[PDB]
Amino acid sequence: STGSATTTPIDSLDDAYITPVQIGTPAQTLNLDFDTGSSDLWVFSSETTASEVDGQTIYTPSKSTTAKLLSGATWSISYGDGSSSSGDVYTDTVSVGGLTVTGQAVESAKKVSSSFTEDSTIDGLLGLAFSTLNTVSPTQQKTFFDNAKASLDSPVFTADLGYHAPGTYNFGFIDTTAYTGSITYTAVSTKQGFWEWTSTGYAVGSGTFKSTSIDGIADTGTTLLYLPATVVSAYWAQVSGAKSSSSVGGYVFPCSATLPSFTFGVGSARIVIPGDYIDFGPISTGSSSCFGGIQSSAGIGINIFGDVALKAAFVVFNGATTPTLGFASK
Repeated sequence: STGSATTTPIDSLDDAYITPVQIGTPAQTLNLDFDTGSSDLWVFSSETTASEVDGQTIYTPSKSTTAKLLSGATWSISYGDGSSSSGDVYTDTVSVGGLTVTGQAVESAKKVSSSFTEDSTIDGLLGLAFSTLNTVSPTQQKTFFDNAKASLDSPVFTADLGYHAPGTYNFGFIDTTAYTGSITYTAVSTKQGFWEWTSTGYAVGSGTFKSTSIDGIADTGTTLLYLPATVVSAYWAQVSGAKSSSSVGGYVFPCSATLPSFTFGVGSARIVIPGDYIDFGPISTGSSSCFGGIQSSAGIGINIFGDVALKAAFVVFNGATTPTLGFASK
């Protein structure tokens, strides 16, 4: 089997991407944030504290003839950005782009933090990291991909995120029309539960490539590119007037600037992030200070190849017995 679904930016800055997901019988379609940095499929629901729901579409398990309470199971998750959610668990039928999993754990939120409430466009998350990170207790549950894997034509999914435009998540096949040149595959460590890999270096604009190992994670659920302070300083030094602002929370730059590109290495291959992808617009409405899309990972504890990086590539998440990651230009 295969599946193919369009993923759409939630706003004009590509702050996140949403993908429609069918849950239950008859189908209830919710727009979920596909997150290769976590491993829970959770949704706003009829059980979510009413004051914490503001415009989201909810899953109502009592209206699904295939929903079953997973007795005694609870979940609770906290994300890198400080947001969180928790609740109980149902199993139900879940379909993405024509690919159907029966008995998928659907984690129903009883509580969500303010950032989730305040984002009316995201109805929940669909985790695509390794199932070892799943938070369901006392019986850990499998991701949608893990459940689908054996049925797929090939044990892979691909992320093809757009810049200020829709893109695609495919399951079970590689669309050879969706990228240019070849896909370069690179080793993955699953030791931390992530799609963790090692970039071979970087360049800023038209500058020379610096060969240096950068361990980090391919994370579709993180907006920005978080890299070591040395790398980030080298990038922003090429933008007149750019500075790190403790008050704002990262590097900012004059909105009048033209940003240089940023290249990262994948083995001997190179992925080029155009300068415009690194512009996250005014820090507040009407400001001429703009927020940067490349930020320091110092004190995160891990480097994160988030959407800024991934949307410059066609990315293969290869879930073979020994997983790997593939990157192509597009």
